[PDB]
Amino acid sequence: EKQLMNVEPIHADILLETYKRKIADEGRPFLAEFQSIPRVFSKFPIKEARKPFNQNKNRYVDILPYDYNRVELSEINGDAGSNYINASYIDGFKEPRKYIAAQGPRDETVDDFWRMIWEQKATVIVMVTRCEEGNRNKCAEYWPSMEEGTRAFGDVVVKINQHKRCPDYIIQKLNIVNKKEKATGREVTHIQFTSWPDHGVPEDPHLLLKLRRRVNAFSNFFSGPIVVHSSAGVGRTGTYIGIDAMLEGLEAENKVDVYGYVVKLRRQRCLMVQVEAQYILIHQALVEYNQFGETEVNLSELHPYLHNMKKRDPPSEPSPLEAEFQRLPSYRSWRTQHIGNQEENKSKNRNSNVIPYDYNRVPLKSKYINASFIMSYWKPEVMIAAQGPLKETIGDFWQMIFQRKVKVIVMLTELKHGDQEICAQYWGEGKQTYGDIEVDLKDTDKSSTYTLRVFELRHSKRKDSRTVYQYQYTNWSVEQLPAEPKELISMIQVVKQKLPQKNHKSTPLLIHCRDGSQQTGIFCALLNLLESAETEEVVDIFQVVKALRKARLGMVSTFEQYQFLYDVIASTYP
Amino acid sequence: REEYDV
Repeated sequence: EKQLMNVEPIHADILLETYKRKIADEGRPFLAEFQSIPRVFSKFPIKEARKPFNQNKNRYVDILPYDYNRVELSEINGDAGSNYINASYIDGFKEPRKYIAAQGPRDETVDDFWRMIWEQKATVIVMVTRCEEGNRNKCAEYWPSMEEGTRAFGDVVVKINQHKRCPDYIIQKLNIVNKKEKATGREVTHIQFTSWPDHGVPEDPHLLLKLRRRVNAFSNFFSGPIVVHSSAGVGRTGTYIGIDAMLEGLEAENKVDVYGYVVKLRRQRCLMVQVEAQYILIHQALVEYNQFGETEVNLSELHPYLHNMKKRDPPSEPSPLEAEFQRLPSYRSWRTQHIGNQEENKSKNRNSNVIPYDYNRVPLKSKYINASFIMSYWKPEVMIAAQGPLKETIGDFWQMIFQRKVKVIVMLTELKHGDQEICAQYWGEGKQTYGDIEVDLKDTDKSSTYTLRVFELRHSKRKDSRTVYQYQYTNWSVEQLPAEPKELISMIQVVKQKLPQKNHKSTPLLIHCRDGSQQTGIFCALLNLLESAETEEVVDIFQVVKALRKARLGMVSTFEQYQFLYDVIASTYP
Repeated sequence: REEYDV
């Protein structure tokens, strides 16, 4: 072979830090570790992939399987070369042949692919790619559309039963059987991760840590291999295995020899983990699971988990939950926010140290307005979390709810406490007109809990008009947590039903309180935790707050609030 | 043809 290196298996603790130095100056210590691991491995003979009757069976002449671990198909008599398919056995942290790393089937290979799944008794396919990327084919669609209901490739009959469609992955529940062979059908689980770019990396490591938690959860009735394929089967797939394995390896020895495990992989299939970015990714995955761990109760076991999470037997100490809140970062000066700190703009902030990050501040097609873009459960949908308008910005405010096409506004504050103004009053009884836009409220409905106001907006661009709803919530001073939650909830429902839900930076919702973080964070949270409690019966309060804390400063910056989420999410699900 | 890694 060659002269690689000898890296020191990282121990749990120092992981966080090792990572830090390994990445200083655009991580050359990493670019080195990954640079030394050879593309292919000279020795290991690759004679069967190259054969002539198998040329068309490969997706890239660049990626061909070693001969000793190549997955084999029941040699069809006569038809020479029917034992070959582009796939390869891969070893985990122990289980030899735990996975099958395979090239995305070709339209001409689709039948040999479902043959491998039947002959290998695999009942867990993990697709980490998209059939179409950049207008080029990266993988044929080897499955029936929920419509066709059932399609049979060759002698293998595939029928889909369920089709769940989450934010990053789509989980399908199939039933396959060989009808030319009296034997009974098998339940297959197919996951497709769509938030992963070819040769690239996802957005947040937690996304990867995410589907891992969920493939480990799927049932493998035949102790068969786990099919992990992508386009060539080496890049994104190699990376996934990396994490899965190295995690076991951590949850096992509190150490991790990534370098080693990659080299070990690169010995079974060429170019596995094809990018420095994916290399650095695997580490981050470990550094973050290590750091914050697994925070994601299931609606099934919510009340149990939370109940003990809240108790601290030796009271001279905090509760486990408190532990959690403390592990939660607080990006204090996390990123650039100069825009918000200009001379004229410092008088455009109800609060000087609650300025939007330059990285997400709402442009004012550009001018300034203290409002932050917030990520929504369903990507790429986004909502604005701004501050109650200032007696002088009331004009800009409407420009924003008009330009970004807001449909519903949620005001969590009163117009003013005692004598001091907590917010201005962007609305009047008349036909208030701010700059190019003209508002005109048409209705004002007061309820024991909130108050709905229906405005009709326009410009000199008349004979059109957009109707804008505003829900103002009362029972909730910037202090006491929402008085009686059960109704805070009802609000969130009625509000939700007025916004569409069809899925152009045109954010439909807009939420605000004094600084747009104080109590606006609690809201945004609840929103996503609810939309997830519905679509997956699962809930990760920690991570949700971690992305908020990351979006604008000031949100859920107190244990009282953090814990609040837990409470409400729970009482509204027995 | 078509080289994966490019």
